[PDB]
Amino acid sequence: VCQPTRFISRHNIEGIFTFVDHRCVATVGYQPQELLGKNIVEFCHPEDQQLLRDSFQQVVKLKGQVLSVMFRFRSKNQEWLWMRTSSFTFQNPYSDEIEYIICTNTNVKNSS
Amino acid sequence: FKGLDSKTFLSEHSMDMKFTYCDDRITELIGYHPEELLGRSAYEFYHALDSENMTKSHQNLCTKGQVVSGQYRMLAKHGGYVWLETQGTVIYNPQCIMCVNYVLSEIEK
Ligand SMILES: O=[N+]([O-])c1cc(C(F)(F)F)ccc1NN1CCOCC1
Repeated sequence: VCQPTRFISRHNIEGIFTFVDHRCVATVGYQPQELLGKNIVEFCHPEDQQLLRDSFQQVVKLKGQVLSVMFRFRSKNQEWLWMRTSSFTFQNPYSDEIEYIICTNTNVKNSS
Repeated sequence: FKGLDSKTFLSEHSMDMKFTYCDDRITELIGYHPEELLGRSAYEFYHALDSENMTKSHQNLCTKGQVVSGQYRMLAKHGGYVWLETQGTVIYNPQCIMCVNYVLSEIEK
């Protein structure tokens, strides 16, 4: 089977990339360093940015369940690629440290 | 003494439980290089006394979509075992399993 192209990222609750898996180079064409420290919304099509902000806001309310969102991500070649980001929060209950958001980001088709 | 993040590593698995990705943090904790884990099933690494319970947890994960593992022992690269606990999540397109792994002990030989 043809394997999906995807990469993992960690974000703070605001959406800033705090960790980026190197599989991002093949998925969207950027080096991890080009994403780290930026908000995911900075790579998102203007029509999708608010949905993406809403999603990050809601995943924290959903009790560690998975949220997904589909949006247009600007690749390194300045082309809009459809991405499906599936996100969930992680909080270590030995602590009261703030949860962060774990994402898996896959290039998908906007079609049936 | 270590902080929380230094004892946490994320792994990704295909639905056959084989590693498809692992955080480099695992090297400092357990000894493995991520590249050497790829294509090996999670089951290769569980202590014998935890194997039946882990099978049940994997079954619960696949049935329900998420699971918390309880405490189990993972085989360390240079012998011995480390206690850890895992939160597992299936990502459905099922595409893969994400595991957040937290180390609970030093390596015990
Ligand atoms: O792979 N997986 O599907 C794993 C599932 C799991 C569960 F089901 F949550 F208990 C616990 C551990 C799992 N994998 N390990 C294997 C050893 O390194 C840590 C991750």
